Amino acid sequence: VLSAADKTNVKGVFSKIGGHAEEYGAETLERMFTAYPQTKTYFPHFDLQHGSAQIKAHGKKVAAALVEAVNHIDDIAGALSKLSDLHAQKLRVDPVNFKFLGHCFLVVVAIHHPSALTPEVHASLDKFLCAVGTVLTAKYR
Amino acid sequence: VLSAADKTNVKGVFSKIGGHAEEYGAETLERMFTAYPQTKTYFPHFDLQHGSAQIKAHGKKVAAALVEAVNHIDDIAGALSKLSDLHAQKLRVDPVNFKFLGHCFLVVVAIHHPSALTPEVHASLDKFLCAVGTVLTAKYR
Amino acid sequence: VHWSAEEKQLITGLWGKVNVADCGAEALARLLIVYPWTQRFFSSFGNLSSPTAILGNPMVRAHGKKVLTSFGDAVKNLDNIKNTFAQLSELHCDKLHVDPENFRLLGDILIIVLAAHFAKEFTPECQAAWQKLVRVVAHALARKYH
Amino acid sequence: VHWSAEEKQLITGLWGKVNVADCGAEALARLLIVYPWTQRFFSSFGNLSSPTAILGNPMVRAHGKKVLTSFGDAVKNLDNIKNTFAQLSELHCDKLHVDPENFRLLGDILIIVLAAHFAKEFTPECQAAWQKLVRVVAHALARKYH
Ligand code: HEM
Ligand code: HEM
Ligand code: HEM
Ligand code: HEM
Repeated sequence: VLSAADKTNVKGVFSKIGGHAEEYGAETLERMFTAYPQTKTYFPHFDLQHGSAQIKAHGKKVAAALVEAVNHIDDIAGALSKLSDLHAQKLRVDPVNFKFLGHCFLVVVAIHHPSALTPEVHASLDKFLCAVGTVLTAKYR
Repeated sequence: VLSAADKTNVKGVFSKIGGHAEEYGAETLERMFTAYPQTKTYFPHFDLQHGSAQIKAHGKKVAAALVEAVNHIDDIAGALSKLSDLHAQKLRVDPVNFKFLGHCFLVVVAIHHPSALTPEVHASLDKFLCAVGTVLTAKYR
Repeated sequence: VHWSAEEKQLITGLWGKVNVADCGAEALARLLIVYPWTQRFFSSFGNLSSPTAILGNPMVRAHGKKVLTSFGDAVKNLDNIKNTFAQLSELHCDKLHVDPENFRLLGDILIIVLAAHFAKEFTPECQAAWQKLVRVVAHALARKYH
Repeated sequence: VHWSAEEKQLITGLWGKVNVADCGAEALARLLIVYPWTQRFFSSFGNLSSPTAILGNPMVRAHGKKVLTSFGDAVKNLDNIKNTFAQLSELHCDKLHVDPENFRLLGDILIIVLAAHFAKEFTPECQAAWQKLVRVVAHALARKYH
């Protein structure tokens, strides 16, 4: 799973992001809706055009959860158990969408911090995003 | 994950199999090689034609591991950690193949025990096979 | 795709002994119960709260039957599957927005349902003939993408 | 597939500024390091023991370049991708036996590599234009199946 080494890489790239976390959370959501249109289906109540005060408001929330799962990377399952019911039970989000969001988040940190997303770090970050994805779809298996 | 209910279902269907475990392990491997030919790639040293004393010998091994992970369903990760290195490190088995084997195992118990593989039990068994699949590819994420 | 002669024989034979209603209902009921997130696309069906409810829901049974009848159409035109399912590709993709990975899951469940209705008559070569069918139908549906 | 006019412009533009060698090498090196089981198909490349070794391996760099040059061929015949990659579909599928889900992974990494080489010039609409390309090429390769 998340090796002591992996945990180090994740925390590292999350410290170079720090303040921008929020901005990055909104950019990731915008790319998702643009590159993977089918995801707009889950946000019928949002103003999905670039800029929307909602997409930004939500992007903050998403980023915040990530930053918070990073501080509990030793127990991501418990630091997000609340979001599991919302995603798996109420919303019934198809598991594939999680791969999409994760891929867009990488594309983001790669645009803003290329020299930080070294192949070794990429490998770690991808394991970390998969964990989150798993925990949020946990009420499935 | 594996709910107390899920654990009950798995143990249940594994007790109705009991003695046949071995036969079922060989039938599952035969269907895999027939329905998913690309898996034969991992057994270049085997006599892959129906009946082979090797496919039967191996089918026993596979079934045995399942029966043994069922007795430690509370800690499947530890009752199979040994097989993880072989599958993930040395053999480098593509994660998809695990879905295949699992699907063939279900097709088997469904041929021999239809009335036991009720939709509710199917759901459990599939969660259990996914766990095993995960633990055996663990040295990946 | 290239359909071997045995495959056609194997596909057609078995198909004639299929109870479209009981199987279709069971296959779709299992999809919803084993992969719950699929319940999302069937809100218009009413109550899917528990497995026992999904099992009894009149529209699930009613729809399951239509789904398997659809496979029948593919079994009648093995060489013309791409077209037979052109309009359905629009509905699943453009209208409903279903991810192709779920077309793959239903086919896999169908295979398990068939296995339980035919027992040993469902030989490995037969399974392989059907996996293939289930695959091409799935691609035929996910055509309207890439 | 239907190629919008902007998409072509977006795909072609960016492509002309791509360093086939550095990018190809980096994209393939990442594939092997992030999804290790892919190392299985490259045993003939020698040492892939550690990431630093994969990064330096002369044949990985050498091959990465050929892979991206291949994408170039697709960028030159957007409307003729199915054919351009017919022979490669035989090699990956019938010869090597690669699972199509891995064609999808390489394309996704390529996208991340491109994103890191162009920064903000890699706009969301651009990402979407490339995801699509990466997809059709992946299907074009997995044609020789179903
Ligand atoms: C690793 C990725 C994800 C994280 C960290 C995450 C996190 C969150 C958070 C913090 C909320 C709850 C905020 C609140 O209480 O209002 C939320 C809501 C929600 N999430 Fe996720 N989520 C993720 C992935 C997804 C995906 C892939 C989808 C589906 C395409 C999705 C769709 C939703 C929806 C529809 C809501 C409701 C928002 C609203 O109604 O305003 N989420 N998510
Ligand atoms: C849940 C499924 C699986 C279980 C329970 C399992 C279990 C086992 C066991 C017990 C052995 C080691 C026996 C020994 O020490 O000789 C083994 C070996 C091996 N497994 Fe798996 N395995 C699984 C899936 C796979 C898959 C999907 C593949 C690849 C298509 C695979 C390929 C192999 C190979 C190539 C060996 C070597 C056998 C030999 O060289 O004789 N296994 N597996
Ligand atoms: C891979 C095999 C599949 C086949 C052959 C198939 C076939 C069909 C057919 C023939 C119809 C009925 C047309 C009508 O009466 O309007 C239909 C409708 C529909 N399908 Fe599928 N389908 C497949 C998979 C799926 C999957 C995986 C989902 C989602 C989990 C899905 C969701 C729907 C929905 C919600 C409708 C329409 C509901 C309504 O009209 O009220 N289908 N499908
Ligand atoms: C989806 C994009 C892909 C493209 C466009 C692509 C392209 C190519 C091309 C053009 C060649 C070189 C032909 C030659 O010089 O003989 C090749 C060879 C090969 N590809 Fe791919 N490939 C793709 C994905 C993959 C993946 C995912 C794997 C496996 C993880 C793979 C494994 C191989 C191997 C092992 C060879 C031949 C090795 C050798 O000749 O020594 N390819 N590929």
